[PDB]
Amino acid sequence: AQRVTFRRRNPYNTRSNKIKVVKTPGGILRAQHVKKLATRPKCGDCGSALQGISTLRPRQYATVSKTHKTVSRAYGGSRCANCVKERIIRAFLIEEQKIVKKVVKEQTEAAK
Amino acid sequence: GRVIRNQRKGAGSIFTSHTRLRQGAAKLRTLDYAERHGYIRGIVKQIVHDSGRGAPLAKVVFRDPYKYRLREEIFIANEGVHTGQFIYAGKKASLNVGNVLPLGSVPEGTIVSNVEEKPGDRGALARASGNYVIIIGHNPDENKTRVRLPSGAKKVISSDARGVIGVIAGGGRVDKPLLKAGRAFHKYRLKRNSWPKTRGVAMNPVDHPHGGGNHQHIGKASTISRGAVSGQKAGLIAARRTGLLR
Amino acid sequence: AREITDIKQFLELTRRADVKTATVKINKKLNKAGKPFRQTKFKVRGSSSLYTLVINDAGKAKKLIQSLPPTLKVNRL
Amino acid sequence: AKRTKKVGITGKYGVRYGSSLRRQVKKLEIQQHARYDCSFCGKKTVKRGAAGIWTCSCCKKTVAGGAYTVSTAAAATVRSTIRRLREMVEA
Amino acid sequence: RAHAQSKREGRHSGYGKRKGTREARLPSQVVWIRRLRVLRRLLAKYRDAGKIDKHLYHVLYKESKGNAFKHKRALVEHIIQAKADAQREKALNE
Amino acid sequence: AAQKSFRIKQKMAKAKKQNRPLPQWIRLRTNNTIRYNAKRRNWRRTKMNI
RNA sequence: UUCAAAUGAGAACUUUGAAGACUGAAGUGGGGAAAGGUUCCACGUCAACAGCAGUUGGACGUGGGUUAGUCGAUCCUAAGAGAUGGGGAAGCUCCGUUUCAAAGGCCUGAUUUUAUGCAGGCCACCAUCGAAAGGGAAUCCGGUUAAGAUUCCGGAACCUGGAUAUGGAUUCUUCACGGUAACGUAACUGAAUGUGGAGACGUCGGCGCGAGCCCUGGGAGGAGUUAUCUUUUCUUCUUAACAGCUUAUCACCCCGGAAUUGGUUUAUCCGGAGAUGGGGUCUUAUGGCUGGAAGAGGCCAGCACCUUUGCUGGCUCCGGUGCGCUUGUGACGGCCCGUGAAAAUCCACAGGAAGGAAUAGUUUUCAUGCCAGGUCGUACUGAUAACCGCAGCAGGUCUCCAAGGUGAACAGCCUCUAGUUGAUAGAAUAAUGUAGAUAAGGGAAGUCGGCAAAAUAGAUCCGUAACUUCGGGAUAAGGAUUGGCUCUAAGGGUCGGGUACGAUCAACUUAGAACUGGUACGGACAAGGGGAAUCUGACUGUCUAAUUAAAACAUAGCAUUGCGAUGGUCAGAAAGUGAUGUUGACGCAAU
RNA sequence: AUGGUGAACUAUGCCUGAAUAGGGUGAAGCCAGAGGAAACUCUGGUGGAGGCUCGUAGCGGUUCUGACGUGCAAAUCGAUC
Repeated sequence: AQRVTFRRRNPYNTRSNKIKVVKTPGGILRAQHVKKLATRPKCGDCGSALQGISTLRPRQYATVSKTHKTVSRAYGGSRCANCVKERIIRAFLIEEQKIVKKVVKEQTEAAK
Repeated sequence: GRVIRNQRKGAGSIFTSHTRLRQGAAKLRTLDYAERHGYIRGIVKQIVHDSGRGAPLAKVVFRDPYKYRLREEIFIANEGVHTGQFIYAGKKASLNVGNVLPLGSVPEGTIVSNVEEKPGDRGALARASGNYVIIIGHNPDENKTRVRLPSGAKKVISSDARGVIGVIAGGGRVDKPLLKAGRAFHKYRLKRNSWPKTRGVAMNPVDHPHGGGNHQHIGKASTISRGAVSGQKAGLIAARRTGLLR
Repeated sequence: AREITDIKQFLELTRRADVKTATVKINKKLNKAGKPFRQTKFKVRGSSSLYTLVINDAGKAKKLIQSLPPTLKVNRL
Repeated sequence: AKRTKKVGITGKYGVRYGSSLRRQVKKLEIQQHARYDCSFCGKKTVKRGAAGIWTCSCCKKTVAGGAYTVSTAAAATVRSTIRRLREMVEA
Repeated sequence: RAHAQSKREGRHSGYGKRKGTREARLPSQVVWIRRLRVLRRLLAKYRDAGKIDKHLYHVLYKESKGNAFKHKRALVEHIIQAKADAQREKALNE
Repeated sequence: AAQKSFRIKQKMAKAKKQNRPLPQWIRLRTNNTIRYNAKRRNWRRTKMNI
């Protein structure tokens, strides 16, 4: 049957102003302001949240070791590893067929 | 008297456009060397919804010729484009939906949209959804082209004016009854303050030329001279005929 | 606000030269279900942190207290 | 259990708006909420997100199209007319 | 505590003691959810236990999403009767 | 207004220090015309308008 | 409201106790925003003020009181405002905001005459202002005052800017290894440049999981009742930021390869584009144990005693439950001619500029250690007397927390925690009033007119017409039951079976039957009157604030009209000028 | 007539925030059964749409032509809506 207030001068229920209700050691309920949740980083290609990265707020990554912010593939903390699997396939087989095109332009000289 | 409601839109205070959610100005690419001597390829990254407009937009990402980077631009999306499509742009490009060519490079009877009035204005004509112009003929000397504007007017433009192949997406839009005053409210909040419209009949002799009288009626002809003057003009303006068609 | 597990690692921080003071807390608890025992904690104060070692077997806890360095000024209980 | 007889999807509008208008909307809103085959992935995932934009949830292709339906009427005869003029010059 | 201990035996429950509608009191959705989560989850233990095979499971699973099933006991008399339909027809063909 | 600007708070403090009556020894002075403090302000009577 | 006591010269009104009540947690409580400005607090005093009184006071005289690296501002941008360059204007000044502009300072190489010349390359975003509710670096518990605290005290953390030292790691394969893979880890080089993520976003609906609250059983204490009954009724058993370790939906990898198609959600979506199945990776909101941290806080008992007061022991434990309530969150679904901010800021990746191992050379994104963290705000009310209404005015004014019962319910009524008991009083009970009730018989005969009052009312079962745009009309109209007690029935769970049954735990739901009574039972509260037509506007919606809420305005729908930009409609005094227009006929403008 | 001051009230658009018990009706979409040659129709579920509906807080201001009308109030109070 206890009731509790804001601990700050913002009376209003806005997005930053959230409250959690905490039982202190001194027996009383008291409100606790909570910070907005962290979003997982996204693949810049497929958009699916790319696993292995720690989910923090933006400036809380400046405080963290580099193993949290990365994986050990090429394009580690950036693309989702199935978007890296493709662009290796696509880089090899496009510049594969692209060699076959440049011999035909030598043959089309001597064939005509 | 008073200053009437259509005279009151010029000073543009609460009548300006509601611009917040708009992705940008949809234009074609600046006319450069690579496009007028050859073609340059982008790909369409995502085709997306623009607020206040009726037709979707596409974002195609080109490669800057003279500096290392990407540049992405806003095209009004023709119907049939899809993300992952190569979009070719230039004089030597090919005739396929979404490729922007000069108009001199396409045969007569070709359906293009977002065509330019003059070369390098980055698009004018037929930008609304479902519209297109047809190319009905050429004039290879003193170069021009004969095209049919979506209204049915026949205009003659330069042959260096680009245009993008196909019909603009968002066709069929006005087929659907709007059904309630709410859905017309959500339409014009993203456009401008035009709505709702009080009939000038229903207001006072100050508010309008149609106002006053112990009955609701106009009292003089509702067709006004083109040579009318500021604020006299309300009603059907300089009409050649009037009344239901037969 | 940290905890140490190995006894040896605790013997290091006591010499780490940032540690001016320590303390020994005695807590009487019980284990398993039935019977009690005497539990002690050693709290060494760093500059930026407070380390503690928990000794639940009193056969070890006495050999440790004598082993504390003489410079470290200990507040017992 | 078919429930309603005539009105179908427009039963949400109740008795209001008049029978024609409610029947003329029932024409389109069965098109815009319908589920279409996907010309790329080979499944039918395609649904409308907004006027003009049609999104596959399988192959993640987005496809521009008609407002209330995938392929507009006057469009399918543009990509044939464009297919014909292309071959005209290359044949 | 005595007023609530009287209800636990059913007292003060009658029609003159009811004010809100039979849904407001106990919504009919929550009852269906309970019915089905109980049915839907009893099939999953039989399939795992080998006393029903995934061909008959997949049949009963979709009957339960319609009804033909009054409660947990009717389904268990149903399986036993349905399962016994697999024995006879096989045995008769043998 | 419970969270303030310094130029306002500096003007509250000037009005707090004019808020007292005459000191008595002023009346005793030769040729004194002054009787009482005629500019006394009160938070129940006149609001100072910032 | 009342009694008594205390103060005083004086008490319906001040203070304490004793009663009696009330607001009832959508408060008459506990806090803030705008606004006020000292109203806060202490002592004195009672001329005036408090529309009676006054020893009391938001009054009067004198004083004291607001403590920050973490809370705000400060910073960023929004919608807009506004210099500069230019351009008008007799001029006050106007346009415009990157514009017809020679609009600027960086990264280090070249220097070991000395510091920065000369060097290549760059990057073209080119003022500023604009939010105490948006974005955002970081603080918690306990104690403390007459009045201040996330600021003071004690303890436990954290962030940022800067300096360098130690340990580890790496290096002879100069710039690490492991796992098939998802990826792992204490570390584990990286310039110009480029790209990607975060910041960063609508709403509704049910479903899941959490936190506080609610309910509640065993046990350890304290209080209230006891004429009788009651293993009884009430109350205390509490656990912060932070740190380390393990944990889960969704996502993913490997193996294998599916018809007898299987999996599967409350909600039918998924699979040869590789499903079920077997085994793994991952995020860590959240929960779990350990450190904080019992030494704190609380509740009990025992001793001393003008003081100051301490001292002294003990216990501070183990559990259950849910369509419960409040808020957070996750995965799904619905809706749109509506798809629901920007930026600073921070990070990763691509690239390879350079710089450096062998007699020894780095790395401050691993550990530990070291130094500094400024300026203004901080009191109190936030309203039936601190704001605005000439005032101590029944008006007006944005917001958070929210206990038990009854019940569908955040309705009404009643209570627990906290808060008041303030509004001039006393005696009498005329008329007429104002507010609230009741009436024999009749049942609008009253009146411009059923105005006003009454009747109806909740739920369960039975039953429902013309007409209709087939959606409705429909709670149509109308009928029957309802308390109490004692029973019967149906609905769930956890659990062991060699490769049919038993047991235990725990719910508010429905239906049925006997008995029962002054026929009473939605017992107070709460709670539609219904039907046959006519004129009129389709509907929802809006308007004369303070005599009109309408049949008027609006609307969808219908139709007409101008307009292809060198343009349509409009603005400006002018203009190197502006709105539609971040526009293009499925558009804009005028009806 | 000239030169100045006002959107703290109110009017309307924008930007960025916040606010809203409990019930009734039960649309698409979906599941099982029944009929039949078919197109499909009929029953039982499931779901939870609407400028739907009853009704609190909220916003209004219909009737009493109530109270008040040198008022509490230069627009308020009660019941009704």
